[PDB]
Amino acid sequence: YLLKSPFGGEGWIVSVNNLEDVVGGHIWIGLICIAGGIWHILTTPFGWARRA
Amino acid sequence: SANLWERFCNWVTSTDNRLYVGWFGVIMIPTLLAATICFVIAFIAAPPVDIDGIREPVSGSLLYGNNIITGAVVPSSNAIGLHFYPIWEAASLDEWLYNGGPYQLIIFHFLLGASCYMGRQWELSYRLGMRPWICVAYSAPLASAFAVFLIYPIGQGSFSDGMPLGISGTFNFMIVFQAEHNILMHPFHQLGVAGVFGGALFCAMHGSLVTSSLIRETTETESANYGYKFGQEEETYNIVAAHGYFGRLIFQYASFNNSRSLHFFLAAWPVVGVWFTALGISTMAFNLNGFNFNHSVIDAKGNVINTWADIINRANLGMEVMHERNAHNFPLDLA
Amino acid sequence: METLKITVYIVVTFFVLLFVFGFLSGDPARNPKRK
Amino acid sequence: EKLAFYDYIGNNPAKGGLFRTGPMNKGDGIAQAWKGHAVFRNKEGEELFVRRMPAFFESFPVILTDKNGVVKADIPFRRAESKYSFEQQGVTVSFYGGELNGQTFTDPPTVKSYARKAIFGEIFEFDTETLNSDGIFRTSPRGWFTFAHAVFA
Amino acid sequence: FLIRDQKLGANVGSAQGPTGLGKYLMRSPTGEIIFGGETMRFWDFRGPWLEPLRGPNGLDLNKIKNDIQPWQERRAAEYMTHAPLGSLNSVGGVATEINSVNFVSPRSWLATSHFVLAFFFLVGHLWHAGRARAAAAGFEKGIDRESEPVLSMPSLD
Amino acid sequence: ELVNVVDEKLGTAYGEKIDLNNTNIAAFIQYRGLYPTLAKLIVKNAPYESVEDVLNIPGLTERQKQILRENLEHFTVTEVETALVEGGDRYNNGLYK
Amino acid sequence: AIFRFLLFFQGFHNWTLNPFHMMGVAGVLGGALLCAIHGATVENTLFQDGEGASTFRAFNPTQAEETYSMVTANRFWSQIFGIAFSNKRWLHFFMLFVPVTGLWMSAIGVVGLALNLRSYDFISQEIRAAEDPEFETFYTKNLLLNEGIRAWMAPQDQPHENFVFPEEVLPRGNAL
Amino acid sequence: TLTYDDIVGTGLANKCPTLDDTARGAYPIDSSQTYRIARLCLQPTTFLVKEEPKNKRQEAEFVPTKLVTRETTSLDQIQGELKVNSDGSLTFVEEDGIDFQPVTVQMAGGERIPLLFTVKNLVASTQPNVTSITTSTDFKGEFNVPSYRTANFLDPKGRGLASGYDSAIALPQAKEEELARANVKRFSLTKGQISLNVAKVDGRTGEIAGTFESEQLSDDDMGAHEPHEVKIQGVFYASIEPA
Amino acid sequence: AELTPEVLTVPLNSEGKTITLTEKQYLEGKRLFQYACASCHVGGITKTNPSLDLRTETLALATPPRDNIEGLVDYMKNPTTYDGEQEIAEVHPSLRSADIFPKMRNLTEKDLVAIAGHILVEPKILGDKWGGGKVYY
Ligand code: CLA
Ligand code: CLA
Ligand code: CLA
Ligand code: CLA
Ligand SMILES: CC(C)=CCC/C(C)=C/CC/C(C)=C/CC/C(C)=C/CC/C(C)=C/CC/C(C)=C/CC/C(C)=C/CC/C(C)=C/CC/C(C)=C/CC1=CC(=O)C(C)=C(C)C1=O
Ligand SMILES: CCCCCCCCCCCCCCCC(=O)OC[C@H](COC1O[C@H](CS(=O)(=O)O)[C@@H](O)[C@H](O)[C@H]1O)OC(=O)CCCCCCCCCCCCCCC
Ligand SMILES: [Ca+2]
Ligand SMILES: [Cl-]
Ligand SMILES: [Fe+2]
Repeated sequence: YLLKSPFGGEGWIVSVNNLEDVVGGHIWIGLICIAGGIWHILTTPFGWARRA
Repeated sequence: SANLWERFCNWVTSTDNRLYVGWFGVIMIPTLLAATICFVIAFIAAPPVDIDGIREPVSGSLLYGNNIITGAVVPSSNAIGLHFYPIWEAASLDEWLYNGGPYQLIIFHFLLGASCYMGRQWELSYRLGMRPWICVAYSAPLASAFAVFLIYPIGQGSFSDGMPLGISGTFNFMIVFQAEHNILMHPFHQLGVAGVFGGALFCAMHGSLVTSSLIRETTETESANYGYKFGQEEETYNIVAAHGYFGRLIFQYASFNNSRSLHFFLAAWPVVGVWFTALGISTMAFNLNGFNFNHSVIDAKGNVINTWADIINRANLGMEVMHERNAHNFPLDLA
Repeated sequence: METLKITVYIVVTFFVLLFVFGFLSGDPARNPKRK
Repeated sequence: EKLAFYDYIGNNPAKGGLFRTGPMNKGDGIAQAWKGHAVFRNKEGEELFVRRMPAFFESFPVILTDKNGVVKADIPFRRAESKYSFEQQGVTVSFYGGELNGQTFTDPPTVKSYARKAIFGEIFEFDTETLNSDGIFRTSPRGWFTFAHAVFA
Repeated sequence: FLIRDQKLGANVGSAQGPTGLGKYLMRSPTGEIIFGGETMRFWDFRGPWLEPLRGPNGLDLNKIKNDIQPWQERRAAEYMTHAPLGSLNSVGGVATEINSVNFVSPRSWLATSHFVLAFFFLVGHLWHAGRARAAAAGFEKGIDRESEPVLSMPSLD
Repeated sequence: ELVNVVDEKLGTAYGEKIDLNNTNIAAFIQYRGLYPTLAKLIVKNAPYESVEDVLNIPGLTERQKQILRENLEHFTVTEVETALVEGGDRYNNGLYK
Repeated sequence: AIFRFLLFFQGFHNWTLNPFHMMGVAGVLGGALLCAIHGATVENTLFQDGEGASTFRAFNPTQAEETYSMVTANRFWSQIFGIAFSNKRWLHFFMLFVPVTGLWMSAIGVVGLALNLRSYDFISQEIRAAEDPEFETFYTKNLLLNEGIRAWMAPQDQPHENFVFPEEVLPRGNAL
Repeated sequence: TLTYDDIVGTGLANKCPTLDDTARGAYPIDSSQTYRIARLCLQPTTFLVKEEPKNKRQEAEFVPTKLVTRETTSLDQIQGELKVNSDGSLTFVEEDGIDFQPVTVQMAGGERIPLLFTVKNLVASTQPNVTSITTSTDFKGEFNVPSYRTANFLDPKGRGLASGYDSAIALPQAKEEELARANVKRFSLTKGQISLNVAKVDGRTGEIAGTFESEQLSDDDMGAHEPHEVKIQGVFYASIEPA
Repeated sequence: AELTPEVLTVPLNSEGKTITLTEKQYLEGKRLFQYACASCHVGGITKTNPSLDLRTETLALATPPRDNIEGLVDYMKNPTTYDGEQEIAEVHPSLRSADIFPKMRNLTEKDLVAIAGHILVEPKILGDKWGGGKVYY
């Protein structure tokens, strides 16, 4: 979905059209999200992250 | 070489360039040259465009019978809607010029660059140590091009409904808009004209007050302008005499004496008003139109007593009923 | 025609990289004082 | 003739345009003669009247009514449901005095042609060749002098 | 209307409209059969009520011809008369409509409110980001009368 | 010479009565009980050489034939005009309220 | 009651196509730009004369030094737009000129609409549209919008004319 | 088989089905069993426009042209009875279907040539005595070519046939004899020739395939100018079934 | 210039007998007509089929006659085509189909009578406006 065009037809995120993907996708976000929650708890911005 | 890339970044970002090609500029300069170059060629030699997707080409270029006032670059086909139509999406250019391909190449590059143009209006201010926000004033006119060239089309379902790139083509966008949205009767447009009228008004106020209260340093037969040297220390006009006059025209507390508060107002007014006008077009892009007072006031029996609001509806129906002659096949105009 | 697509794509990548790798290059640094 | 001529919207200074240059003749053409008064009637013999063109309107519709102002005939846009087409009404036109004096015309097209003309008042015969006219109304000196002085002032 | 007129004995498949494109059905740019009229711009619409009529090539002339179900006819009618068109004072319909049906689609309300908010926030972004960059380097309160940066740079003139 | 076949048609029977060979289907809504069912049959059943030939549409129930007989005075018939029949214009000629 | 005045002028005088009305807007629109642009240029090109963030108080009601860097402003625009002021006396006179000249022009255009001496059509366009039915510009399109405005409005907008336009005479596209 | 989504945007939807190199058989005709065409389909490949020999009549030929519109050319869903005739021939008679598509092609000059590529009211026939449909079993016949634009179409100045203006209202006092042709709209109706010559049969499923060539006139624009002669070559696919 | 009981006197049945509504019923109908009709019959027209309107004359030539309280009422219970040769309760709101058109569930015989009265009273007040469309707005 994220690699989908945002123009006519291919509509990107808004083209989601069935609950499996909705539910499925949220499963991924929940994990991917908490994963980053721990990662930041356990870290500091790198170098560029700081010089940027 | 202190390091090529290290150098490159020093040039790009250099504040010693006649024209500040910035980081945003690296995106701006090319997109804007494409938009401009494609436009000029289109406007001069492009052939007729089937704007309404009904195989009824509208020629809008000089070489095909148009003059500066009528001529324009016509919007992509309605057959195309919101689909992306890059040249590499056509069997040929002949096909691309017929479905209004140039339009997209132009609006997209322009809107892209005009944004970076904003990003730049920030960058240079940074490299020069001046406060930001100028770029925020430019967010209003930009937010309009956006509303008129992209939001409205997204909202309406087709780029063919975006404002054409030409004088008369624009009047078309307006006249029809009014018919389908009754914009004159919408709060946001009104705020828009207040800002524009007001702006021009204030622009004249300031302009005159100041120019009229300039300290004499010039001859009777010498341009009053010379009385100013680029890089002066003190002011060139008596802002206390200015306020003295203006305070008496209306009344003291209704007059500015703080040049900073004056200039903030001077910028705040138009920018805020145009912001609303842009939000109007971006809002009526989802069919939340102006007030509809048709047949509101009715008499004791039920008869309809007209108001100017009704005389306005007739003029609107004329537009509705005549625009896009051959494009409709059904009762309701839902597109 | 399939070529032009390729070329255009390349060309836009160049500039977009030049852009990201640009502000990345310690842009805050570039300015009159505090950096 | 002179009298009939003043009763033609083509001499109304209010018709015209800012960049519609030249004499009034580059417009409708050099007036040659008065075709005559046109009287329109419908199958029943009833005499109809052509609603004239108000100066305000660049273009105006052909509508015909009787003495009491009742619409009796007209030239339809959408024929799909026309109730008053000159055809359905047997509209005819007769002339009195002038070029066409004493003549009558009954073939729809010709009747409508003249009806289409009645709109401007008395119907005349123009020479469009000479000045290579375009048939678009231009204003009289009265009009220009007025525009120029109102601006200068 | 394809449904209506078809009941009056019209052959939707071969009906020719004013422009010669196809009153009821036409083709999209890539060949698929879609509804005709200005609605050619929405040929990307998919929906429960309309799908059962779609074939492998888009709207199937046989299903359209004898598989249209009543619940669909009234669904199409319902949705037709509840398009997201309305006025600020909530008068459902086109700007030239008459008062009576007080309605403005929730989809219109939501979409507009959030574009305004979304927008002003982008201004908010620019504004607070512009302030932060000047604040950091430290000049968000004015140019140092003394050390005026511009004054130390060569003239481009 | 050049002529607008339609404006000319309005000078004939069509233009005075419901033309069974040209007039659009909606025209039948101005008489009692002709619209839905019968108008479809009349239009669907090609041209007629004479008004009565309508009474001959295959299947017409005895009552329908009755009704038709009653309204014949409101019908006529003229050469089929393409400009008026092409495009399926007899089922929808682009006119609504 | 003023909006109909606008719609009227479009419909009857095709006022938007008038050279003078255009100048008019170029001035009002362009004047509302100088306004906004100059204001912002000043507020973001100010010297620091206070220790606060709210720089409004930091102003000397009693002249003396320029409160904003006229020299910095010049360089800014000179690098972002290519052109830039550098004579506050002119920059301010310009601001009087632009919108006052604009409104003056928009007036002349109307003084001409009084006599109906409008800028309604382009003759070369009309002539080609007559002979050739496939020639279509955004101009011709507009003129049709006008026809509709006039036909559908005239009745209740000019009561004294007792207009009666039979449904069949009313110009209308397909379906609508 | 592929679902809608499996075709959407590929352009595949504007392509008549195809038979494989194998299917070169023959379908049998009972001559005592009615047959119909469940699905005729025509896909254009080329549009040639015969050029006007200028005044110097020197015999004109057809020339290729670029398709300025897009992949919207195909005719599909054609259907009707394929009655067997006394002499043992077959004549197809169309009833309904997407039997026409407005096409527009450009030329050397840059001229756009719009036509209403169609086969409305087809009446194709074959050779007498045709017990079974073999490869190349020529079908030939005529069809009708209705005006490109229908009765209600209005020109840029509002003039129309069934509706619209009576004249050049922009030139109120101009001579009219010269404008005659462009004010009075005429609705053209003409005949066309086509020939469907088979190449692939498949008696198994009763589905033949092949190539066609048809000729017809282009848009005369409500009779404002002369129509161009057009030739169209492509391929077709038909589904024969007892029914 | 008022809504007199003289104006609220509309035909009850086919045999000429009439009924007189009251300013309460009227308003009430008008409200109900908006609640379950305007959606498609705003101003006496018919959006999903512009060929049939609510003009009294149109209802007069209907089959059976639907230009009186009794008529319209029957219709709101068991709808038919203009020739009456076909029941359409499945794609038109009616009492026998409130499961499909909920808005029609509340509706009681009292309500049906008001809606009907409104339809016969409106054209009496508005006139041509009621039947025609935008042409009359
Ligand atoms: C881009 C959009 C655009 C823009 C920028 C303009 C801009 C302009 N228009 Mg155009 N217009 C447009 C689109 C646009 N128009 C379109 C699409 C149409 C339809 C065709 C028109 C139709 C139109 C008409 C019909 C007219 C204009 C006029 C004008 C000009 C004058 C407005 C003015 O300053 O009044 C300022 C108002 C005054 C009369 C000044 C005196 C007022 C006093 C000082 C106020 C006293 C206030 C009092 C203290 C307050 C009490 C009030 C109480 C409620 C609180 C201006 C140049 C006008 C013009 O050109 O006239 C010469 C004009 O008549 N326009
Ligand atoms: C929303 C909450 C959130 C926030 C505020 C942050 C914030 C941060 N993250 Mg964390 N992160 C999160 C969630 C979040 N993260 C999650 C859920 C994960 C698990 C996947 C991670 C994994 C993660 C890693 C592995 C790292 C960070 C790092 C960082 C820091 C620098 C990031 C940076 O420089 O980006 C700017 C990045 C660029 C220069 C690339 C621009 C290109 C983008 C991706 C594409 C273009 C965008 C386009 C506009 C969007 C369209 C959609 C697209 C799909 C097509 C920053 C403090 C970095 C760090 O310093 O670690 C301590 C680092 O290495 N994060
Ligand atoms: C300033 C740079 C610039 C930019 C931003 C654009 C932008 C655009 N161009 Mg223009 N163009 C430019 C310069 C530019 N152009 C120039 C100089 C020319 C003349 C040669 C053109 C000629 C041109 C044509 C002829 C056309 C366009 C079109 C377009 C639009 C769509 C193109 C597209 O689909 O991109 C999508 C591209 C991507 C998906 C890539 C984005 C890059 C990502 C972020 C990189 C991913 C990283 C990658 C894996 C890195 C490799 C690994 C690394 C470690 C080495 C787009 C608005 C088209 C148009 O107008 O359509 C409506 C079109 O037809 N352009
Ligand atoms: C006779 C003069 C006249 C006047 C007084 C107005 C007045 C107005 N116009 Mg109109 N207008 C005019 C001529 C006039 N117009 C003409 C000739 C045209 C062209 C045909 C238009 C076209 C037009 C348009 C298109 C629009 C307006 C709008 C408006 C309203 C806001 C305008 C605005 O923000 O201006 C900007 C100027 C200012 C910032 C000045 C503010 C001054 C106001 C009037 C208040 C003054 C205070 C009051 C006197 C009380 C003080 C008392 C206190 C000390 C105790 C305002 C009621 C807008 C509208 O409808 O919105 C509701 C709108 O959209 N006008
Ligand atoms: C292929 C082809 C042929 C293409 C054709 C394309 C096409 C259709 C284009 C046609 C264009 C066209 C003909 C349009 C007609 C418009 C037109 C000419 C209108 C008539 C104008 C006219 C004479 C009427 C009178 C009204 C009038 C005077 C208005 C003029 C408005 C005007 C020029 C204002 C300019 C505003 C502007 C952008 C200037 C900004 C100046 C600037 C950089 C200041 C910034 C700044 C701010 C500070 O605060 C300080 C301190 C400093 C230092 C400083 O610098
Ligand atoms: C697809 C990719 C295509 C790529 C093409 C190839 C690359 C670029 C080639 C450029 C050749 C043309 C030279 C142009 C010169 C110039 O501008 O002045 C030369 C000056 C002097 O600088 C400078 O010149 C100096 C040398 S000299 O003084 O000229 O000797 C030099 O040392 C210094 O670094 C330099 O900044 O240039 C600058 O100030 C730097 C920035 C340039 C701005 C570019 C133009 C902007 C366009 C904007 C968009 C507008 C839209 C359209 C409207 C009209
Ligand atoms: Ca040729
Ligand atoms: Cl239009
Ligand atoms: Fe100032």
